Amino acid sequence: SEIQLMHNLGKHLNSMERVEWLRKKLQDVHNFVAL
Repeated sequence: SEIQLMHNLGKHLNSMERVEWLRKKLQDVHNFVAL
C-alpha cells in the first residue's frame, strides 16, 4: 500500500493531478496577474 497510496508531491503531477489540481490551486492564487 504505497506509491499510489498518498502521491501528492510532484512526480504524480503531470496530467490527472493538473486539471483538478490547478482547479483548487486557482483559489490559492485567485487574481494572479502574471504567468
